[PDB]
Amino acid sequence: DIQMTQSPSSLSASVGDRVTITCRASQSVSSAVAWYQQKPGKAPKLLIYSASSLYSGVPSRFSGSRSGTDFTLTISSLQPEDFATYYCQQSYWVGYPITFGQGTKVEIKRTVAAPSVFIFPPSDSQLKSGTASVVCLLNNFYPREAKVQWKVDNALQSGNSQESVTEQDSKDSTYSLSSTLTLSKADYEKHKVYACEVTHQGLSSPVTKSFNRG
Amino acid sequence: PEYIIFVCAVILRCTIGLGPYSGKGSPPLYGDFEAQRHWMEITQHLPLSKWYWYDLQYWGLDYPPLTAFHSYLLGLIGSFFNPSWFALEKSRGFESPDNGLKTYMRSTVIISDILFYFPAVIYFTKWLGRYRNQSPIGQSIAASAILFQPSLMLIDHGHFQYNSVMLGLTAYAINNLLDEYYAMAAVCFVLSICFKQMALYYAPIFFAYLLSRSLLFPKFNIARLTVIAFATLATFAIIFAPLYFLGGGLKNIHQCIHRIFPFARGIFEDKVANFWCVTNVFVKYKERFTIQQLQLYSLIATVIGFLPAMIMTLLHPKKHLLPYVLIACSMSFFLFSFQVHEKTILIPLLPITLLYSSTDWNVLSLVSWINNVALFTLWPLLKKDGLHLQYAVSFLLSNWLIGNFSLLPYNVVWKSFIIGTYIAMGFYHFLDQFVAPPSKYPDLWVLLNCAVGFICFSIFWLWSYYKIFTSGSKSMKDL
Amino acid sequence: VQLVESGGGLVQPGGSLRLSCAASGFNVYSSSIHWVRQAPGKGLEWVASISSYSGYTSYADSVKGRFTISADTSKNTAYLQMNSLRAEDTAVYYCAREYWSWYSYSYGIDYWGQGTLVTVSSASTKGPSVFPLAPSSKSTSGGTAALGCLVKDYFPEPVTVSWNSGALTSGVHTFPAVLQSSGLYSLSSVVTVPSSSLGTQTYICNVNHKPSNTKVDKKVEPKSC
Ligand SMILES: CC(C)=CCC/C(C)=C/CC/C(C)=C\CC/C(C)=C\CC[C@H](C)CCOP(=O)(O)O[C@@H]1O[C@H](CO)[C@@H](O)[C@H](O)[C@H]1O
Repeated sequence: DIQMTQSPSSLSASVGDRVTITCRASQSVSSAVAWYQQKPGKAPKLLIYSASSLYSGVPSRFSGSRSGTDFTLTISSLQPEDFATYYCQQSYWVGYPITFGQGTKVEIKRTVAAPSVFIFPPSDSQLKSGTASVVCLLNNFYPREAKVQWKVDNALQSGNSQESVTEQDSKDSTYSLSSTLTLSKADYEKHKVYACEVTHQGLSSPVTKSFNRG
Repeated sequence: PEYIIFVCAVILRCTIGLGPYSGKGSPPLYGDFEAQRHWMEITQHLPLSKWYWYDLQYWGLDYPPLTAFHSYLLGLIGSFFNPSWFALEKSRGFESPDNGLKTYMRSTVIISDILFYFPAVIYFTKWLGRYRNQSPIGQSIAASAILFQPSLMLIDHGHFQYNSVMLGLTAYAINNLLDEYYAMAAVCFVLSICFKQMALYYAPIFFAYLLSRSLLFPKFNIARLTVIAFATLATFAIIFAPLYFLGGGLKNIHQCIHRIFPFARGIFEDKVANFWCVTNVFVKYKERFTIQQLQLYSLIATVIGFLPAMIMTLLHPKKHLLPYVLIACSMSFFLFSFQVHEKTILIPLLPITLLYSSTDWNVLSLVSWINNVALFTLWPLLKKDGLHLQYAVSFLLSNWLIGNFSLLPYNVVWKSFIIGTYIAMGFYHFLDQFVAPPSKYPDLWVLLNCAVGFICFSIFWLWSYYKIFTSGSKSMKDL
Repeated sequence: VQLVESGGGLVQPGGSLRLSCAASGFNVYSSSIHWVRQAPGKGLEWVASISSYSGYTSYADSVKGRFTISADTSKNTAYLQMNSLRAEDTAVYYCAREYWSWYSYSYGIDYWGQGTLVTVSSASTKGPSVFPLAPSSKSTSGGTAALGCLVKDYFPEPVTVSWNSGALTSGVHTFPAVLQSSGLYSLSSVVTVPSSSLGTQTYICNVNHKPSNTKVDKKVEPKSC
């Protein structure tokens, strides 16, 4: 019916660079598409409306355009204070529902780094709680794209693991990550060896980190 | 001596005003009859600053104030006759078995007609005949043909709209124009607007015509300019003051304005003998362009349409030219505007039917042809409104009593065309009554109608521009 | 020139709410209110709207019936009534203005409400449980010594944690809380030190939940092997 496909999922570019985001429409029956910026926590702020008009109160490094059904936004001199998430938003006419993009996050481009890995088993305190929850950490890497797999007593577990990342740091601008895995007390006791295997772009050879129980 | 028409017309009107009100047996959200009843209901129970805000999803008020005031008066009277009919929030969907309140509404329509439509056209024909010194029998016939215009008679009675009022008001405007009472002509106009905004179609005429006549035509007169500026602005003020003063103020003025001219919605969702409804089926505008491009192209089209008529009016204001140029502008508006519905054709049918008074044979032939066509292009609405029969009843009657059994122009080209279209109309009336659509796209016959009407109206408007340019020969004006 | 929201808090599934949005110095009968919600960690998503001149509510295909928008220009107010509140409807909600004009010429969504939180859940306010992320007993001495502490099974949000009560604020990390399947939450405080320095410095993390008014502290140390 109505929607927009925002491409690409995610770019990175350092200061001074010039970059462009695309927004493929579905049916080009209206030319009212706005481009919004959202910092984390706050509420989005209008940047471009009517597909080409720069809003009054925004630096002019931004420039929009329409290409048939393939709306386009460009930033010429990307400043460091311009990193946020950008949203394409279409509205057909008065009484017709509107629809937003799927999200585009600019971020800083920099050198690769290596994810320092660690691992922590459950502690006796938790061994009183009722369940075990192993965790392993990755730290200070780049690019943000990485993945890990639990391997317990020479297996490949799935479904019972949760991962979390923080936002890119301000000073050194890299990421960390944690992956925990929950088991029942007797469940964890059923197995002896435990490991998690890290794979990452910056990682030349995917590493493993393991321990037997105790 | 001749008042026989004055009564047989009314008999005819009331005999038609027995059919089905629009939207009969329409449970959720009824037809137009319910809209009129509901406006009359809510106008007599809410303060003036709450007529436009009350329920904007259920037939909220839509026309300029005069409709509100008139409906308020009629509501007062109906309440006097019976208040149980106008039960606020309760009589929402009144359907009496004994046909209560239906005869009442029909009587209201009839009285409004008699007051504001009959005398105008009658006196106008009187004026023309008097000036051209014709047989009284001729003038009687020239009025009895008019008053039996089938389309309007059908759409007022049964389908229940008060088009008659605004029509007659613009008729009074034209009359006052003829007798040079310009300061009163402007006021009759501004009255006709405030009853239905749809009568803005003639503003591009009256603007230029009054301008040229008063300001420019005989001399560079000035006095009458401030006269008419006084009068029109006075009309607007005295008709809008109850809103601003006795109501929420400028908030209510803005709400009223934006409620008269709502924003456009959808693209080409209604089948009308417009220009786009026809060419939409080939070119499929929906994908070619956006909506703002179409709302700009339609505006440019309407302006390009009614511009030459305005220029010629400002250039040669003459009394014997009005019906032509009014048809030019009204048809320019109805042929290219963006959102037009199934009616509005009546609004060109005013300065069309005003032509019966003419002496030429081609013009009378053409006018009868086009009135038949107009009557035709309203058939889908009627069909989906009941009125299985009254359509053909009036169809027959009007053609018979105008002398159609002895008929066509003195030119085989026009003759071939007229007869062909008549076949087409007869033809079409089969392809639906017994034939089913190919089911590949069922609503075709209606699009066939959207089509067959367009050719007729287009050639008609072209012939109107023709008659403008070919005439202006400083003809005797007794034509 | 600044919207405000009101009405937001825990509501059990099957519940109901009515969020209010109050304007400031612009008519609300000429603005076509929208209600844009954002799920946690997801993209924006429109919900309901209005035309402000012809009451043309239009509800997204997920909220047919369960919700109902309304307006009132008597006091520049807009309301969103909610009736079902399934478990996934938890989000942030903003009211948003958008000023059309002639020829369907939009003007974008000028003014956004500051945003209210809405949490749809069915569970009792629960206090946290802490377990120390003990540093590896066989860690590499001198260099990297990463340790921390985990908080688990706490509800609702938010919770704050520090190290040595502000006496340790270098190279620290706070991972966002993940709503685990059981319905509670969890998160963690991590920091690294020189492993030689580890054998010297004392480390105590410090957690405090405002809703339960509960302060906890915990010394972390390598489990004796
Ligand atoms: C000297 C003078 C009098 C100058 C007057 C200048 C005026 C009166 C200008 C008016 C133009 C204006 C202020 C705004 C333009 C309107 C606009 C930007 C969009 C209009 C959108 C609508 C579609 C047109 C107005 O609507 P409207 O004129 O009321 O036409 C009705 O549209 C219905 C659609 O379905 C039909 O059903 C109905 O039959 C028909 O009457």
